[PDB]
Amino acid sequence: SNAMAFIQTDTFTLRGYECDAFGRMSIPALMNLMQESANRNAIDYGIGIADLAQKGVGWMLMRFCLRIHQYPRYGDTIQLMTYPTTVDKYFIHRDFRVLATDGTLLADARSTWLVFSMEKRSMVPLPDFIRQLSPPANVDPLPALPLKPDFQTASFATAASKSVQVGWLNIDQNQHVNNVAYVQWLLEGVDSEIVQTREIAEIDLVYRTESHWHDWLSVQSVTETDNSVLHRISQTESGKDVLLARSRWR
Amino acid sequence: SNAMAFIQTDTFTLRGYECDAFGRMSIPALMNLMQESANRNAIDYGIGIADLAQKGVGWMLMRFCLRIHQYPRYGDTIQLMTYPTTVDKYFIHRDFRVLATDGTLLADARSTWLVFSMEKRSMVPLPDFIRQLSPPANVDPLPALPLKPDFQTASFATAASKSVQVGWLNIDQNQHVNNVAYVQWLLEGVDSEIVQTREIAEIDLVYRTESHWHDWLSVQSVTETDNSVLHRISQTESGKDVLLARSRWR
Ligand SMILES: [Cl-]
Ligand SMILES: [Cl-]
Repeated sequence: SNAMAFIQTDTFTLRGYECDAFGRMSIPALMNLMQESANRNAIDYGIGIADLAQKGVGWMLMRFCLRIHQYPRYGDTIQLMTYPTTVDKYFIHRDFRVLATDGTLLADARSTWLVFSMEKRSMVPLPDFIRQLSPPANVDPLPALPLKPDFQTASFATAASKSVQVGWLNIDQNQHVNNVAYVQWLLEGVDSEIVQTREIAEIDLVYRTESHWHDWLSVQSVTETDNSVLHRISQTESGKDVLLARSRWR
Repeated sequence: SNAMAFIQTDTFTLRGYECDAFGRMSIPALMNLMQESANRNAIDYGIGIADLAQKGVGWMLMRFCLRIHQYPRYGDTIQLMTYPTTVDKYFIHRDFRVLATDGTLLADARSTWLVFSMEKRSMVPLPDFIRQLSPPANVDPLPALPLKPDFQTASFATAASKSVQVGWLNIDQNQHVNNVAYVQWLLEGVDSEIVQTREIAEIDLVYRTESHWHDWLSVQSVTETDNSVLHRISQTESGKDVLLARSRWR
């Protein structure tokens, strides 16, 4: 009755508002589309958000690393593909590839997801009905994504904090803060000089604590190298980390 | 070589992130799509943003009133149509209609646009090549949109101000603040109680001053009636108005 494995593949024509002040596809727009394609793929596998919710569990995004080889532009048509590559005790690993009409690999992403128990309020082994899934054959998996990158430990002790509040518009239809909201805050926090003169080549994301509607957060960053920046978003009150990241610029 | 008139018509399948915390299509997403369809229509007419820029003039959105008869939801397919209805000395009037697969009119919008001279830095009579355009025959124009609504004059003297800053993400690929950014700020400013218990039936927008990257703005609102709110966004420094609006809720 259902196929054994699924490669989600979607064609999107870029809208004007999906492009930044330079005419390049914005990273939040891309990531939002990636999350949509990943959701459609999960549904085909019977591991969609609703499938999990109805068994009392939910997905959490832990790691996400997006590499932009070449930015598409207004009215370009792009092909977004996504699928699981491997499934282990606690994690599913999901790849994304974005192709130009050209065939050029415009962008790729790797991601790591865990399952949270709604009873236990904590990570649990992936239930059997998720362990059992077959990733698709005949795709070439992107390189491994380190679970705990070294920048996780970096100090932001002297980095100035900028305050932001979780708004209504940042809440998705699953009643959670959209993980893209954090990337938007992080991007707004980047030095004007860098924004005006460089583009992101890669953004590597480590998600820690969940935030809620109305939470106050602090956004920080530190120059790491001539073309890389580290970023931290944390709860202003508790001081708990919500997002840690590295951006590489070119 | 080109047709005499154009009805822009596009079919969009709603993505998850285009829906709010209640699963209803968000107004910013709809308005962004409307602006995209209006841009594609203008290009067919030879009055697109670039067409004007290359003659040293530009469009400004003055009035926009969106009525949502029924909110579409995730994965619904909607049909967005737009066209000019009339052209007069200074203004073009543009209608939008949004249809469900059903045929239901989900939403409509009316809008009024003027032409700004880049030499004069002020509104000018529409150039001949815009005056001459033929709106499409065989469409039923929505009711007239008052140029200067009475709420324009309302006092916000005692309404508390909330401070917001124009960010990089609010700048469009035409290097202007996206007019949707103001609606997002206005929406974030609405009483939590209202957001949690009502939906917008109509939002009526009057655009005044242009803002720029990094401008500080103040967001205010006042209860007008049991199901209506007035909103004001202004430049915190100069105190000049940027947006005045009425929302009706149901
Ligand atoms: Cl590292
Ligand atoms: Cl009025």
